[PDB]
Amino acid sequence: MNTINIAKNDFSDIELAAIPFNTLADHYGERLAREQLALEHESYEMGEARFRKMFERQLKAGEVADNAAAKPLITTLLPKMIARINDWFEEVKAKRGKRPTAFQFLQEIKPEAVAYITIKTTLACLTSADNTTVQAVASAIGRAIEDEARFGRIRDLEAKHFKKNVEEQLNKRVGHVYKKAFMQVVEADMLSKGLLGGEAWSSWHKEDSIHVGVRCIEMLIESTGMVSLHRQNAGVVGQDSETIELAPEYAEAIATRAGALAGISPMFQPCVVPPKPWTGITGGGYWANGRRPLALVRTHSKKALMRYEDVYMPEVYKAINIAQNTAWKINKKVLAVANVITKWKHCPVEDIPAIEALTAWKRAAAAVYRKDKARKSRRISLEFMLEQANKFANHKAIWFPYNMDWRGRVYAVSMFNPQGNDMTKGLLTLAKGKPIGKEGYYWLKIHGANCAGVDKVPFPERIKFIEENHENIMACAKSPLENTWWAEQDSPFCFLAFCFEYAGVQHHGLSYNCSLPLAFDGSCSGIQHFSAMLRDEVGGRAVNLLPSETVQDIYGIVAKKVNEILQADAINGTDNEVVTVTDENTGEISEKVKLGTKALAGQWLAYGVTRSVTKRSVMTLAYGSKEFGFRQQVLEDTIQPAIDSGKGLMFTQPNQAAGYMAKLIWESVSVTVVAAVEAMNWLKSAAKLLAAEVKDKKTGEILRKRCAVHWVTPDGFPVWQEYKKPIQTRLNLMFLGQDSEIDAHKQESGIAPNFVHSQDGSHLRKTVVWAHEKYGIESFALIHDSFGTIPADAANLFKAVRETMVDTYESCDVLADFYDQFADQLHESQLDKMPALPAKGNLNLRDILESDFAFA
DNA sequence: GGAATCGAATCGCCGC
RNA sequence: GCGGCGAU
DNA sequence: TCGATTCC
Ligand SMILES: [Mg+2]
Repeated sequence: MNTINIAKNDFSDIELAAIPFNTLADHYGERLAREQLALEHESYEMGEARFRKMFERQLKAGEVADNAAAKPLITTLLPKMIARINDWFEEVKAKRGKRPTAFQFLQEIKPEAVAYITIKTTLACLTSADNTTVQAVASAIGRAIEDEARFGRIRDLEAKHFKKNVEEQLNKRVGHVYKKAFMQVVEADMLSKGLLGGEAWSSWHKEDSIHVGVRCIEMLIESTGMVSLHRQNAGVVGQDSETIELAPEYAEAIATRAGALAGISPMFQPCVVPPKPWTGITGGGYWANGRRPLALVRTHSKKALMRYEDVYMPEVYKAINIAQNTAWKINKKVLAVANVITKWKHCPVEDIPAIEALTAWKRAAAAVYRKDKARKSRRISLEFMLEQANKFANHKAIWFPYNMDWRGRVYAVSMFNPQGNDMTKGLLTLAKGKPIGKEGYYWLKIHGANCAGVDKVPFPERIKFIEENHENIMACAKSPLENTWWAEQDSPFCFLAFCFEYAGVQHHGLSYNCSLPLAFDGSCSGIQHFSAMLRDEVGGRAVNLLPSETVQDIYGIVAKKVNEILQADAINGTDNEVVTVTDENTGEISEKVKLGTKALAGQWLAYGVTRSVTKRSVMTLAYGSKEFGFRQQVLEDTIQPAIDSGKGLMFTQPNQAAGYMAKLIWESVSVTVVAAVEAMNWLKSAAKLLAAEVKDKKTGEILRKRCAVHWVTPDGFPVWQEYKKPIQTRLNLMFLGQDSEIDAHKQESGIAPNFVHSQDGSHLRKTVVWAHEKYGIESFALIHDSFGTIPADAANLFKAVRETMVDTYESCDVLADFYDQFADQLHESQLDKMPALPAKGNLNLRDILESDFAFA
C-alpha cells in the first residue's frame, strides 16, 4: 500500500555529490556536467516511476506476491507453513471421531502448494477488493485449492506424458480465466478418451470451499509471524466476525524491498558527453555514483564478476573505450519522415499498397491471438524509440556506454542504442564525418544495395543496382512521403538514410561531408569462425571466407545438395511400406503406411525446395540444432504454412515429410560445413566430461567434483561457463511457480555457441583496436558481427576486419589452447574418453584478405 | 546393472 | 519461470 | 528418433 519514495536523498546525491562532478567537469566543463548528471538523475526518476506503475498494476490485479519485493519473506515463510500444515494434519488424525469439515479437501494437494495458495489469494483479495470478510477470503483459498486439486490431476498422475503436449498451449493462454477454460476443455477431452481413470470431478459445494479456507488462516497464525488473529464484536452473534489480520509489520518489510528495488531499476538513456572510460570492473560508462553501478561484464552472480577484478586485459579495455568514444547524432531527416508516418501506421512499413480441418482452424485461431500480442508488443517500443530519438535530436553529439555479456560480446548500455532494429538503426548516424570521396561514394552505394536486399550479387552488380535506380533514390530523397519505394526495401529507414546521403553527393559532389555508418556483416559468423579454426576450404567458401566467383549462399548450397538427393531418391530408394504401430496412450495397435523415400522425394519435388526450406536449419546449427531440431523447423516453417495456404496436397503425412527433410538437410549441412560440425562435437565432449561428478560405484566417493568450463579469448578476455541448477521448484497449474550444482546438460548445450560467440567478440574487439591504431578510424557501429564506420574510413574498416581474423587464427590455435586449459582438470578415467583435436584442412587464411564477401 | 525417462546460443525491452 | 517483441 | 543420464 505505502511505498517509500526513495528519491529524496539518494537520487539527490548524483547531482550534488562532489567527486562525480569533479572528474567529469575536469574533462568536459561544468555545463555539460550539469546536463549529464541531470540526465542520469532523470534516468533513475523514470525507472522508479517504472516500478511504481508496475507495483500499482500488480496491486490492482492482486498480483502482489510474484514481485521480487514480496519474495524474500515468502521464501522464509513456507518452511514454517509446511510444518503447521502437517501439524494440523497430525492433530486430528490421532483424535478419534469425525474429521473437521475441511480435513479431506486439504489432503489431495501437495502440502507445499496449499501453503502458497492461501498466501497469494489473501493478498490478492485485500489489495484489490478492500474487504476483510472471511466469506470472500476463505473462499479465495477454497476455490483455488479446488482449481489446483482438480486440474493438477492432469499434470500429476494420468497424463504426465500427455501434459507435456498440452503444457505449451496452456502457457500460451493468458489470465486465470483463459487458462481455466483451456484446462476445462482438456479434461473433458481426456474423459472422452477415458484417460484420467474415468472419474469426473465432483465439484465441492459452496459451503465446502469456505470451510477449506478458514483452515488456512489458522495454520498461518501458528506457523509464521505473518498475520496475528483479531476477533471483532465477540459475544454478538449478529456482529461476530474476524479480520484478515494482515500484519502491518510485514507490509513494512515489503516496502523496504519495494523502495530499495525501485532505486535499482533505471531507464538507461544515452550520454551527452563521452562516457566515462573503463579503468576497472565497475563505476564507468555513466559518470555518477549511482545505486546501480555499471558492470563491465554482465554476470548472473557477483562471484562471477569478481574473477574479472584482477585479470590483465589491456586490449579488452582499449576496445570497449574506443567503442564508447564514437560520437553519434540523430539523423534529423530520417526522424522527420518517422515523425510523420508512425502517426498513421502502427508499423510504418507494414502494409504498403502495392501491385484435420479443425487443427488448421485452431492454428489460424492462434495466429490472430499471437499477432494481437505482436501488434501491441511492437508498437510500445516504437513509441519509446521515437521519444528517445526526438529527445536528443537537437544535440550536436550523443554517446553510448558499452559493456559485455559473460562471453565477451559488446553491448551498448542505453535502451535507445545503435543495436536496435531498422528504425532505430536508421534514426542514428555518426557525428564526426569526413569528405566522402570516390571510395566513400562507392562504399555508400554498396551500403545502399544491402539496405534494399541486394546482397547476393557481386559489388559491380550491387553498384549497378544503385545506378539504374538513380531517379528512384533522388525522388525518394526529395520527398519521402510522395514515394513509398524506400519503405518497400528490406531495411527501409536505413535505406532512406542512404537515400539522403546519396542525394547529398549528387548535389555537393565528392567533397560532401558524410557521416553515415556503413555496416559490414559477416555471413554466418560462427560457421565462419569454426571454418577458420580448422581451416575448412569447403566450409569456409560456403560462408565467403574465400574469394569466390560470386556471393555464396549457404542456405542455397544446402538446398542444392538436398535437391540432389531428392532427385536421386525419386529414381531409387525405398518404396512405401505398411507398419504396425501403437499409440502408447490408447494402447490400440493399428497398421499405418510408412512412406518410402521415393514417395517422400516426389512430394518435396512437387512442392519445390529453395533456400527458404533450409534457411533456419543452417542458421540454428551454431546454436546446437541437429537432425531432430530441423524436423520441427521444417514442419513449422515450410510444411504447415503450405497446408494452410492451399498447398501441402503433396504432404499427405506431414510428420513423415518433416523428418525426411530433416534427414536430408542434416546430411547436407554436416557435409558442407565439416569443420563446424566437428568443432561443436569436440566442445560438447569437453563440457560433458568436465561437468560429471565421476565416482566409483562401490566406494561411493566422488573422485573428481563437478567442474566448470573456462577459456581465454585470444584478445585476453577470460570466460567462465558455469550453468547452475536449483534443487527444488514448485509448479502450480493456475498460479505461478515458486545451494546449487552444475547444470550439466546446459553446460553441454551451451559450450559451442558460447565459445564461438566469445570468439566473434574477440574478433570484434581486435578489429576496433586495429582500425583505430593502424588507421585513423574514430567512429564505430558494432552489431556483434557487424562493423560500421563513416564512408571515408569504410575501405579501411573493410581492410582491418579481414586483417584481425587472419592474424588471430594464424597466431592462436584457440581449440588447442582450450584443451590446455581443461586438460589438467580431468579425471583419469575420462582422459581416454576425450576425443582428439579435429584435423586442419587445406584452407589458407591469407585468402580472407582478398575475400570480397566475407565482410568480416 | 537397467529399464524409465529426459533432452534435443546470448542479449535486451514488454507483459503475466 | 512463462507469454510476446526485437538484436546477432 | 538417438544417446545419455537418472534414479533404483
Ligand atoms: Mg537479407
